[PDB]
Amino acid sequence: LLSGKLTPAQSKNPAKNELYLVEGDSAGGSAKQGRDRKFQAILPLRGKVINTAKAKMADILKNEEINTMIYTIGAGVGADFSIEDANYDKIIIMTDADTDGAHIQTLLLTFFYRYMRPLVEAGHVYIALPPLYKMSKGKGKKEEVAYAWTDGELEELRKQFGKGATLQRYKGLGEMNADQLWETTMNPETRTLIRVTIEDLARAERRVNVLMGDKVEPRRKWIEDNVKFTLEEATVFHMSNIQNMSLEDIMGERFGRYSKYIIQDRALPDIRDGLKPVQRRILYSMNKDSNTFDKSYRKSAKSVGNIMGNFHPHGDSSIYDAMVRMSQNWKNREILVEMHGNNGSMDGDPPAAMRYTEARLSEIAGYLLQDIEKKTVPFAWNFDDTEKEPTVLPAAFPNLLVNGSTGISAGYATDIPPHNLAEVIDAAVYMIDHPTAKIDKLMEFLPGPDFPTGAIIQGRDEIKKAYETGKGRVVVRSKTEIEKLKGGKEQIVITEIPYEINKANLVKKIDDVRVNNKVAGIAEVRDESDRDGLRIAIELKKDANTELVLNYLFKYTDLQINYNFNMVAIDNFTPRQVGIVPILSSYIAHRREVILARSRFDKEKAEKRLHIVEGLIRVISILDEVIALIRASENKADAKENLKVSYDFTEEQAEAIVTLQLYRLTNTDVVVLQEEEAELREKIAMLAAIIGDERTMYNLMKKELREVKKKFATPRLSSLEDT
Amino acid sequence: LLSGKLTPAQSKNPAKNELYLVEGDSAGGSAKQGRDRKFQAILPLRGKVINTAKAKMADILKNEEINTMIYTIGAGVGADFSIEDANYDKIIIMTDADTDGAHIQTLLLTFFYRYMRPLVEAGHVYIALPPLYKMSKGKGKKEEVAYAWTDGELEELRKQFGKGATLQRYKGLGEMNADQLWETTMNPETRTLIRVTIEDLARAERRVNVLMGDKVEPRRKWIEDNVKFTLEEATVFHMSNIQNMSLEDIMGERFGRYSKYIIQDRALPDIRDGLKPVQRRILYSMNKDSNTFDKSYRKSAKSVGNIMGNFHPHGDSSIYDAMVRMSQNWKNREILVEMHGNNGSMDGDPPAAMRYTEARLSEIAGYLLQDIEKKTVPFAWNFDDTEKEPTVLPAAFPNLLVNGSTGISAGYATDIPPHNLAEVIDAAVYMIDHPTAKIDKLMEFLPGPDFPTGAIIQGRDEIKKAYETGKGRVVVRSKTEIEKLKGGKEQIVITEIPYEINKANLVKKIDDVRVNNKVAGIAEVRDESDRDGLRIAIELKKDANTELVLNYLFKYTDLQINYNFNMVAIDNFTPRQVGIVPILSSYIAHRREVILARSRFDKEKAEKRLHIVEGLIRVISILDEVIALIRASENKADAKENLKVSYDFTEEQAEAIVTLQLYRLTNTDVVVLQEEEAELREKIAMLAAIIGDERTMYNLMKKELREVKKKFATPRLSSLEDT
DNA sequence: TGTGGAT
DNA sequence: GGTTATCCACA
DNA sequence: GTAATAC
DNA sequence: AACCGTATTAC
Ligand SMILES: Nc1nc(-n2cc(C(=O)O)c(=O)c3cc(F)c(N4CC(O)C4)c(Cl)c32)c(F)cc1F
Ligand SMILES: Nc1nc(-n2cc(C(=O)O)c(=O)c3cc(F)c(N4CC(O)C4)c(Cl)c32)c(F)cc1F
Ligand SMILES: [Cl-]
Ligand SMILES: [Cl-]
Ligand SMILES: [K+]
Ligand SMILES: [K+]
Ligand SMILES: [K+]
Ligand SMILES: [K+]
Ligand SMILES: [K+]
Ligand SMILES: [K+]
Ligand SMILES: [K+]
Ligand SMILES: [K+]
Ligand SMILES: [Mg+2]
Ligand SMILES: [Mg+2]
Ligand SMILES: [Mg+2]
Ligand SMILES: [Mg+2]
Repeated sequence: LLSGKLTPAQSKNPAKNELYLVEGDSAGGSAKQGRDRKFQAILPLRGKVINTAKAKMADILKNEEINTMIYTIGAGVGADFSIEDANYDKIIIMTDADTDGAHIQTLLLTFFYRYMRPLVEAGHVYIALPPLYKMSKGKGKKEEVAYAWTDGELEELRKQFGKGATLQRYKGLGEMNADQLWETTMNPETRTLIRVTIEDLARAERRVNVLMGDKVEPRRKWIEDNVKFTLEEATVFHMSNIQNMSLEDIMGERFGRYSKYIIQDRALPDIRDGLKPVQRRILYSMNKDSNTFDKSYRKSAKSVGNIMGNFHPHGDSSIYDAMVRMSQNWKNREILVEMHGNNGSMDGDPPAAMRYTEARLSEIAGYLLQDIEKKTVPFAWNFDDTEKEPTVLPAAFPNLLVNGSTGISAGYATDIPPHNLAEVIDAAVYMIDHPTAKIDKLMEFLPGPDFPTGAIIQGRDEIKKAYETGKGRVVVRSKTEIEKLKGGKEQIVITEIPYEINKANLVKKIDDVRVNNKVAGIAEVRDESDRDGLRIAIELKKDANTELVLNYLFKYTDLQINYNFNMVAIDNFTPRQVGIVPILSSYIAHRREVILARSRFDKEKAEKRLHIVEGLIRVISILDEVIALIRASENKADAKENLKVSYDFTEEQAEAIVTLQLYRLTNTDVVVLQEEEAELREKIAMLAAIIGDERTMYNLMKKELREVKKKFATPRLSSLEDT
Repeated sequence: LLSGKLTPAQSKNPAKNELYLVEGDSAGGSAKQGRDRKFQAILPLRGKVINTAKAKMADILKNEEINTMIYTIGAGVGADFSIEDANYDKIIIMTDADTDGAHIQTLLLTFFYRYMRPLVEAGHVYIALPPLYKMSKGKGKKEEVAYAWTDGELEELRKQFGKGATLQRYKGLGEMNADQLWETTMNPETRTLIRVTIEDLARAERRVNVLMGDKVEPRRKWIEDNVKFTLEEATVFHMSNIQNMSLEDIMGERFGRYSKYIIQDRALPDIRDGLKPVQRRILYSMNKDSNTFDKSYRKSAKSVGNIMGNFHPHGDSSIYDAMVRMSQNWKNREILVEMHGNNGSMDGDPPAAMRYTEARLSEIAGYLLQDIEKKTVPFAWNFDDTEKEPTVLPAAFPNLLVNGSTGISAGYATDIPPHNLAEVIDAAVYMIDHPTAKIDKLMEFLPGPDFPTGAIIQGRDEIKKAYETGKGRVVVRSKTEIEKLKGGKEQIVITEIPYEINKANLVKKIDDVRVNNKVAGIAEVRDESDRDGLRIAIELKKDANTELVLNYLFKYTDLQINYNFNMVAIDNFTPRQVGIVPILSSYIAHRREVILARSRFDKEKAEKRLHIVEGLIRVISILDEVIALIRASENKADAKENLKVSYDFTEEQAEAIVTLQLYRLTNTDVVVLQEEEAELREKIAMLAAIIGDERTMYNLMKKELREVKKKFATPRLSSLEDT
């Protein structure tokens, strides 16, 4: 039992019986509770189903998921498939109406297309369509509720019953009671299915192969040609009852949805702040709840739950793991999260679960969020429109290069290594002064990656290649040294190992060399590392060739590796392969937007204030007259009107005056107000200049970047060699 | 298979090596990272370890946990045990410094006492002792590393720089980095151990048996005699270095701590609101965050995380399960939580995890929390003194009987069944009017339990026994009926089953009767239930004695069971076996406290306001003088002083006047103020009367209880017979 | 054997 | 997301 | 055969 | 709390 368990129908009836294939055991539960057991069976699917186009045939029939699905249908597969031996008249695929749901449908259809074709062409495979929306009228036991799949139906409901009704946007099947699920999706009389058909065998074949086959480039090409990254889509105005659709159209619509989503909004970083959406949300949410470096740590489970509740509609598993990674300093050059407890190690042993650990933002993460409160960055509504979230962070340092990013999307992947903050900033500052700067010059400031794990990087020519094209291959090699021993014996001591390499497996792989005697002369392998340093010790036998051994180990173990740059990121909504120049130029452009926006915000504040202060200065000279005036008025409105009519204060000033507390009349110091007036006028001038002159703005940009480097700069860790 | 895995020391050295036995794999991780691997081994323990006194040797060595612990020490067990074959000189037990930690230590010591005695008396078992406190990582720029085990040591640390920098209270090992853990508790040079010794074999034997043996009554007696339920404790001035302690004293100190905690603060309900701490926290936290019945549902994971982060220092597993239970209407007579999604069923299939579901408080749960904002109920500080939490809820209905409670503590257990709200309130109302009311009379209003699952309760005489003494045994029997069929055949149709019985297992157990043919004449068993009703059908064969079958099924399946009342609850911090009379009288006494407290609160508001209004009325008559006065003052303080000195306003009035907005000086309408003054005086009179006359107060109490009954009353579900 | 808050 | 253990009391 | 967000 | 599967890309 690696596969979900079948809950059968009460009877045997191939004419009528239906097999529901449900996304996840939990919804499988609800389905089992909500069904009509006389003729409806339930088989839950455990997450993502094997790609039957990519994988072998051997392996496909080692997949318990598949075998229990074959068995259950009771008609074998492929070669011998007999439709008259089927146990159900209908196979209904029921997933969340979200992207990952779309992906599962895709994966299943390419199973049935490739191994149970007669079933598909006989019109016996369907997609169940859960509702997207629920409208609720009153409260308590006077609730009242209806459902809607399109935006047009939803608009029709706003009349039907409105005048204070509210709306739930379903994010999955997991938010539905079994009776809700029956009424909308499982009841023959009221459900809405789509019947999958094959209109053209040729077009369907080609369509399945391009989207699901092991060849990446056709699929990428397809994505570039079909998905509009820049735009929105509009949902299929579903027809109540059955609706036919071609396998071709389904596969295209579904895979398109999924591709786009996991490109834009999962696996690939934004070119400006170098964050994936999950990471952005972790930081924003934590920041918003004041979980910052200067304040107490806060239980990880709390942070995670708020992230999941307010921003990120996905498993806690994913969120926590991401948050953990941001805290591991052997993975990030500048950690964005501090976390008390067991957050793993280089040995790759599992971190404590969120119930154990506690966490806060690091100091430098502060700087990613700097000036977010000042309308510096575009915000969007979250999934249930309760709350706005940033689409990108201000990013007062260029985090994409500094911490890098690895990911795997559809049609694209990324591997950007980390860099030294100070070097990166030196580069950015040069580029601010020299927009057309080329790679050779930039590489005087930014010579290459700087891994948190240190070690030796070799391959100047390929570093340059990578910085030009986004791709290159470099060599990363462990830092070693020899120690003499009693007996006329040596030992090799490793003190730094290559990025992304699991220490405990490295040590094991090395000891396999000894055990199998692949190279002569290894006495014993011992991991001697501790909380104060990395130290692997390879004790050699008496007079064995130290250099023969060390060379063998570099060659045939991960004591030395190749790192491959594949620098891909999201620029204007679309994925893009990019070198240093696009990266740095995008960052600069972004900081420009931030600073301008910041300065417009701060200037409006100072303006509004100065206008008040100008009025208060006047008031003082006529204080008694103003009191008499207010006293002689009828009410708040009347008083303001008289202040305007009689002394030409503005509405804004009049409001300020009239809302002053009585005790203010004691303090009547004009010069302190005049000093404030002065400093405001100065402040507005500085800010106006920035808005009004690109050079002034860019000089500020550079000033701030240097302040950051000054504060956070650290020595390089990885040494660079040329060959 | 099932037990934690040993991470060994680099070398073999029985003279020096140490085996750390660690509470949980996660802390096992930290320990493994923090240790000095040359001589320190690590074996994690997975939660609670088998009680080697209660369970009998055989099952004890089918316990993988124990076998891998025997194996690891390498000296066999029992009478074989050879100390010179041990692999370590020291066996160090390292748990959280919390109650469940204490419990683990207990369980382990009774293993080593009973099966490895020479090891204990050779002074080779130890307890690890992690710190309770830390003087802030958020204390400027850190450089603080300051830890403390007692309150006295903590007071000594308060004389460190930053004159008011902060304190972390460690709740477990999970909040410590591996280097923190080394420095405080694993490093020979700086750790503080307790060395376990046997000072008196006889006293130790007796002490272990009473606390750990299968006999409950000696243990209860021990608890009654030793645990001070109404007191605080005080820790040992621990000695830097080793400190010796007798097995006897350790077992007593540790088990005492655990017993007390799981009696008062885990498994047993409070007699007034009928809640366990976890349940109270769920409701308080959810209410505080406005997650109420009239507002939209909110992701379960979010709720849980906030509960865990602010109030309840225990696993999410426990919290969520408790929250789920509060939503299942076949477990609670009046559900306190509404939950969208798969929250289980009577078939006992597993609920969806908190990442799937969403939830809010039910309408009636509102009434448990009613007037919490009004200082009606004692609050305590939470574990990290950031926030106060209620020790009991106001409880505007008598939830203990209405929903009941089942639990298992140490020395005590509880089983209180649910009751019909209307009946319960009728009883309470009678008792308000008739304090000395006896059971016979009360049972005219409250005749017995009312299970949410319905069915038939038999045994009036035992119900009465239970209502007098707190114990009784009743019979709960499924609701059945016969249906005639075609071939001169009958079938038994069950429509309601007994409380706490899993339907799907019942159906299975019944079908096993058929399959094994234990009794003749069963044709087929069919669960025909659906989301609209429960319906099991037992089709009988032609001429089989349907009464012989039905009787066999009542006897030998859970189609009929015995329910045992064991009504135990917490009254003045101590556990107490109680009938209806203590229960109802405690509730009434509680509502009295609430209403008095409520009325004192509301009256203080009205008082403070009336005093303000009296002052404002005066001001108007002397408005010009008051302005001149303020104008002639120096500052806010000075103005108030002059208002007091010159016009005998109070501080409270003076503050109000001086903080008025200028536009208030328009108004000279005394009438509207006078009407408010009038209403306030009236309101205070009503409230004063309640505080000042028991009768008035109790009539209110009764009024409110009737309002509640009127609103929430539901027909009885369980029918009552006498057997 | 199995209830429900705990590890 | 299911599977697998223990504690505790009481029939 | 492995990285990291997802189911 | 560990153990167990999958998708997606590029060496
Ligand atoms: N039943 C279902 N489980 C999963 N699922 C979720 C995991 C997670 O949230 O981190 C996970 O780590 C995980 C590991 C597994 F090994 C795994 N396996 C299927 C078993 O046969 C092995 C599955 Cl399935 C896993 C799912 F995403 C959806 C499910 F319905
Ligand atoms: N490794 C550890 N696990 C647990 N633990 C925790 C559970 C929970 O928080 O809900 C749980 O449901 C659970 C079930 C188990 F079956 C179980 N088993 C021990 C295995 O051999 C089977 C264990 Cl251990 C369990 C622990 F509380 C502490 C741990 F270190
Ligand atoms: Cl087609
Ligand atoms: Cl002793
Ligand atoms: K068949
Ligand atoms: K850590
Ligand atoms: K190599
Ligand atoms: K003011
Ligand atoms: K539900
Ligand atoms: K029975
Ligand atoms: K005012
Ligand atoms: K007026
Ligand atoms: Mg989903
Ligand atoms: Mg996982
Ligand atoms: Mg603990
Ligand atoms: Mg569990």
